[PDB]
Amino acid sequence: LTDLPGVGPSTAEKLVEAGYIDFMKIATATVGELTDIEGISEKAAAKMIMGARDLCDLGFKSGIDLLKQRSTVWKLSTSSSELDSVLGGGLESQSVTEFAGVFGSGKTQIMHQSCVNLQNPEFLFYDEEAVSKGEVAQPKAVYIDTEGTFRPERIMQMAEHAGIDGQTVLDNTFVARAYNSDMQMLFAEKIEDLIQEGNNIKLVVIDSLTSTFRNEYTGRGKLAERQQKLGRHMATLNKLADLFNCVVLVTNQVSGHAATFRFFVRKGKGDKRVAKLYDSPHLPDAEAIFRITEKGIQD
Ligand SMILES: Nc1ncnc2c1ncn2[C@@H]1O[C@H](COP(=O)(O)OP(=O)(O)NP(=O)(O)O)[C@@H](O)[C@H]1O
Ligand SMILES: [K+]
Ligand SMILES: [K+]
Ligand SMILES: [K+]
Ligand SMILES: [Mg+2]
Ligand SMILES: [Mg+2]
Repeated sequence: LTDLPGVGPSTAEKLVEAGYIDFMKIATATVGELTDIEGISEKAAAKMIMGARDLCDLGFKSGIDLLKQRSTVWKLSTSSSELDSVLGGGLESQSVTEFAGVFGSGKTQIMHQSCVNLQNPEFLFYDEEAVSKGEVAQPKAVYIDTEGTFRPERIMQMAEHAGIDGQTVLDNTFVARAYNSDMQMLFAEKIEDLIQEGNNIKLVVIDSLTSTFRNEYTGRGKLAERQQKLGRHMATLNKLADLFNCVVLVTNQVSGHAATFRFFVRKGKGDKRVAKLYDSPHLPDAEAIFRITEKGIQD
């Protein structure tokens, strides 16, 4: 941090204690966040912010450079061929992908399957020129379970049928049981801590994304607070995905809020499942057929 203009050793101490360790967090911070540090004037606060942006080259970019920012995005396979296709490759890092679906459509399964697939290096697709091996080395997942449906047995089973060691998935997946929107939100904000603690968090799951909010703001009279709170939560999730280049997945029970990718899943005949991609920034709407068996998502 002393590389940053207007940052002495004393200021560095305060900054690291206030949670500002890397340059990006400072570069993307507001003078408010920093001034509230105490002992930090807005003069020095704005100076280090300007500095951090430069050290990270956060200015205008054109020509080929526009292609290079987009190449930092890696994708996670869903184990379903048709799904990965409709996804333009697989689940994207630096974005929030939502799987909305009717009761029992498989929302949770997809979340579990994803934590498992994260441990199979062959399932992470990326441009080895823009994303080094080290950046996706020892990947870990964070699972914020709002429903109480996280099943370690299901992780083991999905893993075994894939050849991956189940226990290895469990060792590299953090699970946080949230009982309300406050915990759900706080757990999300605390993911930054797991990273500064050395954990290469590359997958974040929120199952469910909307359960707590609906249950707490039922009275449609204070639906304003709800949208604001959830929106603040989505902002946190997106920033988290961008800065730490990881894939964020969320589920939503449906029979408005932000989400960069939106799927609606429904049950087909028996094993069959139909996921409809109905919103994304660069892809056409489309359907994907697959199934859920003892092996997880397949076909
Ligand atoms: N071990 C398994 N073997 C085969 N199928 C399984 C297994 N475990 C779960 N399933 C399938 O997964 C379905 C339920 O998946 P689930 O992910 O819980 O749907 P959901 O959308 O999350 N339901 P809900 O959260 O209540 O709205 C079951 O009813 C089973 O068909
Ligand atoms: K300095
Ligand atoms: K079923
Ligand atoms: K969108
Ligand atoms: Mg993004
Ligand atoms: Mg579920």
